[PDB]
Amino acid sequence: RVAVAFEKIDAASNGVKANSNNKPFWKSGATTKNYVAPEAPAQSEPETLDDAAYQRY
Amino acid sequence: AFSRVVVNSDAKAAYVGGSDLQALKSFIADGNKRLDAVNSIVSNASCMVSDAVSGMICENPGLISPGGNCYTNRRMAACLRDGEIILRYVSYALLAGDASVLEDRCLNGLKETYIALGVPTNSSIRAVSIMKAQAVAFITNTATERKMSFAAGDCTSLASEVASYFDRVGAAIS
Amino acid sequence: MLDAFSRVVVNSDAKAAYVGGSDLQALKSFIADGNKRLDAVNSIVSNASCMVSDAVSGMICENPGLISPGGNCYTNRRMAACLRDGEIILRYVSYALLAGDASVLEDRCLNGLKETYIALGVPTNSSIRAVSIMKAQAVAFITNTATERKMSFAAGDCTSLASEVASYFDRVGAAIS
Amino acid sequence: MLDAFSRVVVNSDAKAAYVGGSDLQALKSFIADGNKRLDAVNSIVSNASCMVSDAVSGMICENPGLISPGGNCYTNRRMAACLRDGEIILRYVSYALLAGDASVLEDRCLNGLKETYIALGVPTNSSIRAVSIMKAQAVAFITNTATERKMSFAAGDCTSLASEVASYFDRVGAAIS
Amino acid sequence: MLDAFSRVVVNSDAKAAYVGGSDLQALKSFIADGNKRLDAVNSIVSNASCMVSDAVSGMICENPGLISPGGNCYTNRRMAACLRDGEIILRYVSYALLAGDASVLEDRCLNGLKETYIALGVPTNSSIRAVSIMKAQAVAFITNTATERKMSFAAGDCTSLASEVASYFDRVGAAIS
Amino acid sequence: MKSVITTVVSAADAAGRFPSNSDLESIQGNIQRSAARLEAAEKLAGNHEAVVKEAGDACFAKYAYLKNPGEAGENQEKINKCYRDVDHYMRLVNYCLVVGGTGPLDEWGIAGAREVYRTLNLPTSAYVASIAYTRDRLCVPRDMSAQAGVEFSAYLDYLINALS
Amino acid sequence: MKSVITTVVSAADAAGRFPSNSDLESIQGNIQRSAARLEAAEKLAGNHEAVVKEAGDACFAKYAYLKNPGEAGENQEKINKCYRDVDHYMRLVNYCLVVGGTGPLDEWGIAGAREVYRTLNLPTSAYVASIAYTRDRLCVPRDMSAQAGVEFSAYLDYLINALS
Amino acid sequence: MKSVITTVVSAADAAGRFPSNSDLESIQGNIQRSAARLEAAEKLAGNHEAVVKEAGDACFAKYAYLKNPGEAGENQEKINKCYRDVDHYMRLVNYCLVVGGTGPLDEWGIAGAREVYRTLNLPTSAYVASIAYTRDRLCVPRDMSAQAGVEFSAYLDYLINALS
Amino acid sequence: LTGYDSKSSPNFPNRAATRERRTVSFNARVARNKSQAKKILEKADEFFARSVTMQYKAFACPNGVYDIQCTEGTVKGAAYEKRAMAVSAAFRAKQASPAAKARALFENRRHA
Ligand SMILES: C=CC1=C(C)[C@@H](Cc2[nH]c(/C=C3N=C(/C=C4\NC(=O)[C@H](C)[C@H]4CC)C(C)=C\3CCC(=O)O)c(CCC(=O)O)c2C)NC1=O
Ligand SMILES: C=CC1=C(C)[C@@H](Cc2[nH]c(/C=C3N=C(/C=C4\NC(=O)[C@H](C)[C@H]4CC)C(C)=C\3CCC(=O)O)c(CCC(=O)O)c2C)NC1=O
Ligand SMILES: C=CC1=C(C)[C@@H](Cc2[nH]c(/C=C3N=C(/C=C4\NC(=O)[C@H](C)[C@H]4CC)C(C)=C\3CCC(=O)O)c(CCC(=O)O)c2C)NC1=O
Ligand SMILES: C=CC1=C(C)[C@@H](Cc2[nH]c(/C=C3N=C(/C=C4\NC(=O)[C@H](C)[C@H]4CC)C(C)=C\3CCC(=O)O)c(CCC(=O)O)c2C)NC1=O
Ligand SMILES: C=CC1=C(C)[C@@H](Cc2[nH]c(/C=C3N=C(/C=C4\NC(=O)[C@H](C)[C@H]4CC)C(C)=C\3CCC(=O)O)c(CCC(=O)O)c2C)NC1=O
Ligand SMILES: C=CC1=C(C)[C@@H](Cc2[nH]c(/C=C3N=C(/C=C4\NC(=O)[C@H](C)[C@H]4CC)C(C)=C\3CCC(=O)O)c(CCC(=O)O)c2C)NC1=O
Ligand SMILES: C=CC1=C(C)[C@@H](Cc2[nH]c(/C=C3N=C(/C=C4\NC(=O)[C@H](C)[C@H]4CC)C(C)=C\3CCC(=O)O)c(CCC(=O)O)c2C)NC1=O
Ligand SMILES: C=CC1=C(C)[C@@H](Cc2[nH]c(/C=C3N=C(/C=C4\NC(=O)[C@H](C)[C@H]4CC)C(C)=C\3CCC(=O)O)c(CCC(=O)O)c2C)NC1=O
Ligand SMILES: C=CC1=C(C)[C@@H](Cc2[nH]c(/C=C3N=C(/C=C4\NC(=O)[C@H](C)[C@H]4CC)C(C)=C\3CCC(=O)O)c(CCC(=O)O)c2C)NC1=O
Ligand SMILES: C=CC1=C(C)[C@@H](Cc2[nH]c(/C=C3N=C(/C=C4\NC(=O)[C@H](C)[C@H]4CC)C(C)=C\3CCC(=O)O)c(CCC(=O)O)c2C)NC1=O
Ligand SMILES: C=CC1=C(C)[C@@H](Cc2[nH]c(/C=C3N=C(/C=C4\NC(=O)[C@H](C)[C@H]4CC)C(C)=C\3CCC(=O)O)c(CCC(=O)O)c2C)NC1=O
Ligand SMILES: C=CC1=C(C)[C@@H](Cc2[nH]c(/C=C3N=C(/C=C4\NC(=O)[C@H](C)[C@H]4CC)C(C)=C\3CCC(=O)O)c(CCC(=O)O)c2C)NC1=O
Ligand SMILES: C=CC1=C(C)[C@@H](Cc2[nH]c(/C=C3N=C(/C=C4\NC(=O)[C@H](C)[C@H]4CC)C(C)=C\3CCC(=O)O)c(CCC(=O)O)c2C)NC1=O
Ligand SMILES: C=CC1=C(C)[C@@H](Cc2[nH]c(/C=C3N=C(/C=C4\NC(=O)[C@H](C)[C@H]4CC)C(C)=C\3CCC(=O)O)c(CCC(=O)O)c2C)NC1=O
Repeated sequence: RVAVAFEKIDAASNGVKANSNNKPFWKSGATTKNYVAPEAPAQSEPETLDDAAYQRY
Repeated sequence: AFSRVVVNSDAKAAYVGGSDLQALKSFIADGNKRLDAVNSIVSNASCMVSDAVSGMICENPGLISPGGNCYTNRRMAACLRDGEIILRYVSYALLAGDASVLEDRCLNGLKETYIALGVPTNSSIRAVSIMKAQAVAFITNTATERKMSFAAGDCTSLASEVASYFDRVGAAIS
Repeated sequence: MLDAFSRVVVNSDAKAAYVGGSDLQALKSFIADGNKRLDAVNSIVSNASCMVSDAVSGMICENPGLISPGGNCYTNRRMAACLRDGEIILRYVSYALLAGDASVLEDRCLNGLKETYIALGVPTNSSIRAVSIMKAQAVAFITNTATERKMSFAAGDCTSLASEVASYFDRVGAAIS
Repeated sequence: MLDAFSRVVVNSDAKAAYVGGSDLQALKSFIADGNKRLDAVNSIVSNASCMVSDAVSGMICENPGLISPGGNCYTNRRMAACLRDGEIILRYVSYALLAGDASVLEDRCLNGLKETYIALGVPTNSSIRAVSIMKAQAVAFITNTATERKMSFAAGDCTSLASEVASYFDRVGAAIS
Repeated sequence: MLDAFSRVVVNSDAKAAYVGGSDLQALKSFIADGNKRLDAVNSIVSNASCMVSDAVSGMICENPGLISPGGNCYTNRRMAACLRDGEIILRYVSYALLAGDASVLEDRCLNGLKETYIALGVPTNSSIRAVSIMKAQAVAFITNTATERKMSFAAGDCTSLASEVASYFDRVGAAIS
Repeated sequence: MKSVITTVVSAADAAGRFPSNSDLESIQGNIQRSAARLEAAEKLAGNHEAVVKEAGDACFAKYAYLKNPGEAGENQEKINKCYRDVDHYMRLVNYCLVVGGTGPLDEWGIAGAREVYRTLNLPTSAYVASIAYTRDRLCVPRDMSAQAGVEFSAYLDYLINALS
Repeated sequence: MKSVITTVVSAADAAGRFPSNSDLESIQGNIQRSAARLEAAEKLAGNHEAVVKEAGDACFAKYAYLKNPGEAGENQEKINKCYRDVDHYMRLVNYCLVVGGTGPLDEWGIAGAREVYRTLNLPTSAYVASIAYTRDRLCVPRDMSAQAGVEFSAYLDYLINALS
Repeated sequence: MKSVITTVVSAADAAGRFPSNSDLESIQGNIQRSAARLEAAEKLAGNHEAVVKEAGDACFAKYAYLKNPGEAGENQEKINKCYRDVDHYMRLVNYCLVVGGTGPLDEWGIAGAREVYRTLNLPTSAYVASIAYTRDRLCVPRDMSAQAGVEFSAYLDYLINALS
Repeated sequence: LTGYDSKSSPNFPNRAATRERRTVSFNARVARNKSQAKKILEKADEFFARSVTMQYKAFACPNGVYDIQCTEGTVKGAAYEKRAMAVSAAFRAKQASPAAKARALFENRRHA
């Protein structure tokens, strides 16, 4: 017997399968109310303040 | 222009019985050797895709760091799913003796999809090349930790054939 | 209480016979792969807090009605005590692995656990889901099989230990079910 | 067992004295407002099929972990047992409101119910909420203050009865706690 | 009530997952060794009446105080019950070997058996002696090592069932402790 | 459960007797069917989300009144609970193939379904419309083996007879 | 619950005594303070959704680095959890105004919140930066009285000096 | 302090018995790591002066917002303090891997550590980026043998399972 | 509604007569279905009595080393007599006066 078969095949890694993007519609949906994150503004990184000496002022 | 199993959404099984295998085994030259080379891969299909994508991490540990692609355990499992599907069509391509279904259904557009999702192509070229170097040793039975029980003879013709299929995968995402 | 080396003695005291070649060679096979054993308990203690931090988050992500009021992980004090309940039962498995015998967890940890979880209103099936992930987290570490993190050992097989802790995590689970 | 008439009889028998004409004035208003109480038991029992239905389905939508697997309302055998667990409770409240006394549920329903739910592992935080939902549906039915259905009554106010069934649905929730 | 086939769907119901091909291969190996199991159950039930006659009469001969006046097997009344207290155990053990899971005797034989013997004063050294004897006999019949009873089977290995039935008898001894 | 092992061990227990010779011929018949039944459980375990998607909306195509105000498919989230309600019944058919008997259906899916579906006003005729579609949309060599499609269809008629 | 009524009966219970009139002075202080404390809670019950959205926007404005991967704001489902984590505080701040004491706060939200935030790598520096924005831009004559703007704002910085 | 010797010498006195022959078996196990662990102590003691830089620079790559004004690394002199800070933790792994236990760490490094970090607002998740970088750096062929790679890498994993 | 009616379960406690029955049948009918939760909450609080006596010994053994506070022995075998005196008196305190029974209970529910 040779017995090929074409079927949808996936794997997992310790808590979750691979096809969890396109879940069936009854499996997910309407669990909680949804927030929206605001725009976090990205500023530059600074320098220092040495002097261990202005820090009490 | 893909292959003779053109059938889409009707049953999907298509086994071959015993006497029709005798019409097939007396129709392929080294058809006994070709069936043992497929069965030396598909018995070891779980360990092949596990050692490949861990050895990809063992040479490139930047994909487990946040920002890397194989963070967020679904995406590691999606890389394990894509490692299986690259193996299962090449294990079909050794069986059929052609890369026509492989180049049309599996490798077609694989360069454009992986750059669409931000998949690193150079790491996946390393992932197929580990899967190339394993299946050479499985077919010629120079696999270290596990040796199969085959009949006597050589299989260096089929081992050069299966490296040609794995170089087509490395060409299609280069 | 008693390890495996003193389990073979207390089974022999009813026999009232000395210990000889009838029962020693399993303990010889204990020692001769004894370097494998404490090589395996290293890769549980080294990453134990990440296991339960993933086990209880994996518990709530499957059943999100545990953080809703009425679920037993609603309060922060309901969720802080969920870690320390889910840390002691992992700690007692690490004693059974090191000592070889499961005599330590069956009485100091599990005697009276089924009666307390249904006294405090702790859901039983939610904990059994959490300890089963810790069963899966262990055997991916004894044998270097986990995806995101691996470590380098001496080349060999360790399936006797990976089948042993799988026998150690369901005797926890059968004590609660 | 003991209705409102035989409630003052056993209270007068501690004194072993004749029930006079100075203490039946609390009973004669209870007769004179008796036609309101028959008018109100009919308000509850005419739509009890939807009071129990809406209570359990409301208990589930706040705490969804009762239908996640292993839950106490998971299979159809657990759910159909809950929908009779929840309407036998309403069967004795409607008994107690008609008799004008609490002697028919504190001795035939709740005497022995606290130890039953901790035997079966039933959570109490869910079983409280299904009772307190049915409380708020009854006072919306004793007074004609419901949203979807209104009934035909005479003019007047029955806040003495609406405060009485609130005093019967909370001795439930305190006994099972 | 729960065989080896239904423990897999009990385990996979807590995950709410379909039984994949990963777990069916351990369950296909149960079927593939299915004729060795029926070749092993028959090796115990065919000479079962001699096993419990050997274990009770072997226990009393290494402890002659068990029939001395003040012992637990003094009259004929205490001896006829000892012969069936032991053969009720061995009957329920073979149910757990025929099914593949200990969920028959831990639910119909061993629960409450600990509290039953301490009221009667049945000695605990002798209850686990006779099941340490019947453990030695049952591993002597499934593998052909019985000295005067050579049943003929095919050639092969039965060390796997030599660990399965030998885990049940020291699980009874952990229960009547 | 009800299977071949639980049945012969119960009638052994309900008669106070050891496993006899007739108690082992029955489990011999479990060996002669497991290799023709576990591949029906294999196919259903990997193809469930496509067979529940098309069997779920075969009832909404048949009974289109359910998407009305006041009905059982009022809003979208009650439609998604129905797909969850149907993906349980295919999961229990998968468990009856693995155990061998019809225990997982008439103890987790059938027992108490009359009291539940009368109380919450759910029509059982739309359940059996979603299960009769799966039993008919099935080819014997294409979807399964020749005798695996006899096992799988023998449990899809246990649901339809139990909900009618 | 640590309310003023409980603290004066717990010391009354421990001394084996009756309710003395020394505790009755403290109950008189409630009904003077209760009117200037409940309308801080009544205005919070009608403004909670508009204040909890406006709070978390300064959480991500002061620390915009949380949108990076590996942090606690990389995907949408836990930024949704961030608003739920901070709504639960500003409900327990509403609950403790009605009681009058700090009872619900230090028992439900606070006790056990240290050893789970560093466990799941959540900083408290962004937690205290959420309510300090809420506690500042609120004009004491414009929204409520000059007394509720003192008493309610005395509850919000109770979190900050218990978390830091 | 914790070691192989002082742990097992305690139960001799705390149970009131002599030195046994089982505790004599325990120091024999300390001989098998005495020429197997102490090679890592002399390794890093001549190696810290270049790895205090590359593991001190390791965390600020992960967390560039510490050098931002306002927070705990707002000036240069704070970062002068910050490099001295991380030169106390693996200053103790030279003290821990010379003794045989976690003695210099469980009594000098973690005791009171979570309480001086909540009050002084030091983010504990940057120490997870500081010395666990050396865990992802360690080369068993080049730097030192796999006996340090199982023991120096173990003592680090004690610390990340302590500062979290 | 579930069925044609909703009668109470026969597994509910206090369901039989107990009016003019024998002593053997009186006691069998008052403890009908109450025996389970009495033994559930008997192993519950005994596990609580076993759990907090562990959580305070962690201070007695800080970071896995024993202090001078444990010290159950000073001479050869100086814990064997301490073994008996601690467990024989624990039975002596379980045969106390019936006045000291609830005096122990209500005062433990005072200081804690
Ligand atoms: C809802 C959210 C959600 C999750 C958090 C995960 C949770 C999760 N992880 C694993 C499974 C695992 N979890 C871990 C744990 C870890 N991996 C590591 O290497 C670290 C040390 C540690 C995280 C810090 C490991 C090692 C495995 C096994 C390997 C693997 O499956 O990837 C499993 C087991 C699958 C089962 O239930 O049988 C689950 C549920 N899945 C989810 O759906
Ligand atoms: C090198 C180390 C070093 C420091 C870190 C500072 C610390 C510091 N700050 C102030 C100074 C002060 N500190 C406060 C108090 C505060 N204001 C607030 O709003 C906050 C909540 C809180 C600080 C967190 C006030 C009000 C003053 C006085 C006003 C001022 O001088 O700015 C003082 C008093 C000056 C003195 O000592 O005589 C000191 C010592 N000084 C040092 O030598
Ligand atoms: C788990 C169990 C399981 C099943 C029962 C089937 C059910 C099934 N069949 C088809 C799919 C199909 N089904 C048929 C049906 C038939 N072909 C014929 O010649 C006959 C007339 C008829 C069998 C009686 C055909 C022709 C297709 C291909 C697409 C279509 O026409 O629907 C599909 C759509 C996906 C696909 O194309 O594979 C599904 C879910 N599939 C499964 O996975
Ligand atoms: C490999 C490619 C392939 C084939 C060559 C055919 C197989 C095939 N078989 C037979 C020949 C036959 N076919 C049958 C038919 C049957 N035998 C039985 O025992 C059953 C009852 C029944 C269905 C299987 C019989 C009886 C013969 C004649 C004897 C024989 O040669 O087997 C013939 C005609 C004569 C011949 O050429 O041999 C062909 C063309 N099918 C294929 O797929
Ligand atoms: C952590 C770092 C890490 C790695 C870098 C890789 C190590 C690794 N091993 C192999 C190589 C191989 N891998 C296998 C696979 C297997 N052998 C078996 O017996 C099993 C059936 C199966 C899973 C274990 C085989 C058969 C070879 C070829 C034999 C060999 O070269 O050792 C290869 C491919 C050959 C090459 O090009 O170098 C690599 C990269 N694995 C790791 O873990
Ligand atoms: C049979 C059809 C089939 C293919 C032609 C290929 C192509 C392919 N890759 C992915 C999708 C993916 N593929 C990977 C895989 C990888 N990324 C890495 O970092 C590694 C190098 C590598 C694994 C070894 C990842 C991580 C995703 C998910 C990407 C994402 O979710 O953003 C998807 C899912 C997206 C979709 O359905 O639209 C598909 C179809 N895989 C298939 O299943
Ligand atoms: C000797 C061994 C030993 C144990 C086994 C545990 C057992 C245990 N658990 C809790 C107590 C608890 N344990 C949990 C834990 C959980 N509840 C759930 O819903 C989840 C399944 C799980 C978290 C994952 C919770 C929520 C409490 C309640 C704490 C409380 O009353 O506030 C208590 C004391 C009561 C209390 O904390 O108030 C004890 C002794 N402790 C021990 O000392
Ligand atoms: C998540 C799911 C979800 C629901 C299904 C509803 C269910 C629901 N309805 C009511 C509340 C009520 N339920 C009823 C019951 C009925 N009304 C009628 O006219 C009929 C006769 C009968 C059911 C058909 C009545 C009369 C009220 C009071 C009026 C009202 O507040 O709507 C309550 C009580 C609120 C409380 O806890 O105080 C709940 C939970 N709410 C939810 O959150
Ligand atoms: C056997 C069947 C049977 C019944 C159904 C009741 C029917 C009933 N209700 C009332 C009569 C009444 N019923 C009510 C009650 C109410 N009015 C409201 O608006 C409130 C919603 C509700 C409070 C519970 C009031 C206020 C009266 C007027 C008389 C009175 O107050 O005593 C009367 C006396 C006057 C009359 O005949 O109209 C009767 C017979 N009695 C019965 O014997
Ligand atoms: C002084 C009294 C005395 C006895 C009566 C015997 C009884 C006896 N036999 C065995 C040991 C055994 N007993 C049997 C039982 C039997 N063998 C058969 O062939 C029959 C079918 C069946 C008896 C009717 C078997 C099969 C073994 C193990 C192997 C063997 O000896 O044959 C043991 C276990 C030894 C142990 O404790 O570990 C004992 C106590 N021994 C004694 O010391
Ligand atoms: C209804 C009643 C019923 C039975 C009694 C058994 C009878 C039975 N046993 C075996 C078959 C067997 N039985 C054994 C068992 C053993 N052999 C040993 O050497 C060990 C001492 C012993 C372990 C217990 C083995 C090893 C085989 C052959 C299986 C194999 O070799 O793979 C077979 C298949 C091979 C054959 O005999 O043709 C059958 C039918 N089956 C049944 O259906
Ligand atoms: C493990 C076994 C198991 C099952 C078989 C189901 C059975 C089941 N379904 C529902 C619940 C439901 N079932 C449906 C299903 C349907 N309504 C329709 O329009 C169609 C007739 C049909 C699907 C096509 C709907 C819509 C609900 C929600 C009804 C409600 O609660 O208002 C409930 C109530 C609890 C809940 O809401 O989940 C239960 C026990 N659930 C289980 O746990
Ligand atoms: C009873 C009161 C009560 C609380 C106070 C919270 C406390 C709390 N928060 C989280 C969980 C969380 N809390 C946050 C919140 C934040 N992270 C950030 O980026 C910001 C600093 C902040 C939002 C402003 C996030 C992102 C998680 C998810 C972390 C995780 O699950 O891994 C969890 C884990 C369980 C869950 O995710 O639901 C708990 C118990 N929950 C409660 O039930
Ligand atoms: C005279 C008064 C009286 C009652 C109140 C019930 C009380 C009761 N409930 C159950 C039994 C039960 N009761 C419930 C009910 C619930 N569980 C939940 O999750 C919810 C909180 C709640 C309903 C919404 C459930 C789920 C069972 C389980 C049935 C089972 O175990 O299969 C049982 C045991 C089964 C039986 O004996 O039939 C009893 C006696 N019976 C009575 O005779």
